[PDB]
This record gives sequence, structure tokens and C-alpha cells, in this order.
Amino acid sequence: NIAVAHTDHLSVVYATMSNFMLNFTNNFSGNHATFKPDQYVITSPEGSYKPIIERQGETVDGLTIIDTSIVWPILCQCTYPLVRQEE
Amino acid sequence: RYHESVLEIADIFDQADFIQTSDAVRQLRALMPTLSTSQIRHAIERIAQ
Amino acid sequence: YGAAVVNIDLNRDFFDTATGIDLTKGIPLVQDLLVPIGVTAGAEQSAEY
Repeated sequence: NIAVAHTDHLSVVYATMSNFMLNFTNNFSGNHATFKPDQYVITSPEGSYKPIIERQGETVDGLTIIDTSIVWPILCQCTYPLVRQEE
Repeated sequence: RYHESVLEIADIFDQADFIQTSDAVRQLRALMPTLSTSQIRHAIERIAQ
Repeated sequence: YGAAVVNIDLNRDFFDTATGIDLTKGIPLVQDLLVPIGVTAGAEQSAEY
């Protein structure tokens, strides 16, 4: 019932989004095996070493932690914009 | 050299007993606007109402 | 002795609006049925038909 609006409509908003000014970097390449992000270290001869993507537990901001339980409200109970016959 | 073209099962299963391939309907579908489960289903609600 | 054009409708008297068919314009035309999704105000007629 959902792929009707989901693949057809969510997909586009996503693609348009793949081109947002800031969302830079690289996120994937469709391959689960092999693709490993590119690392960046701000290195300095004077003995500086602060890498960009470092792993450091859950921050206060509140993003670090991913929570898969979110799949259900999206999958089971969440009305759509182009699903039940809005513009 | 790819032509990523969808194959209408209808156009690879001429077994009339279970796949209305009537040339006549061969075209009603072309006339229709990409469906969905919701609409295929909605027509049923309406065709039936 | 005057008639001008003689079309061949679709006998409006049989396909009464008890079949939700608004047949004037020339072609059938049920209202809410195989409607397309995600389109402006109009667009709901190329296939209303």
C-alpha cells in the first residue's frame, strides 16, 4: 500500500535532497561490503591531530544514537500525502 | 547499450484462461494513468458503491 | 427536414445516471474512479474518462 507514495514520492524529495548545499561528503555507493567512508585528519607538522569523523559515544546534541524502532510507526501507522484518495 | 524497458506480462503470457490479453484491453491499460494498490482498490470501492 | 448532423451517441437513456455516468460531452465519464494521484487541480480528467 505504501510503496505507491513511498518509492514514487519519498524518493524524489530524497534526490532533490542529495543535492542540498551543505549535505556534502559521501554517504554510500549502494554496496554494503567494501564502501568505507573517506577519512580526514587535520594534521599539522607542529603536532596537531584532530580528525573530522571521530567516534566518541553519545553526545548531548542528540543525534549519535540511531534507533531502528522508528521503522514501525513509519511502516504501520503514519498517514501519507499521496496515499488515500490533497495535492 | 541498454534499453531498460518494462515487459508487460501480458506481452509474454498468451494463456487466455487467466490473462485477459484481448487486443482490445491490450490498449485500455495504456490509456490508464500508472495505478497503485490504493487506486486499483479505490476503483473497486467506487465501481462497487 | 432540417436536421444537421447525426452522431451515434451511446443511448443516454440506457446508461442512466444510476451508473454514475455523465455522458453528455460525447464520451462516458464516471466521476471518482481510476483517478491519478499527485497532480494539480485539473489533471483529473484525461482519465476521468
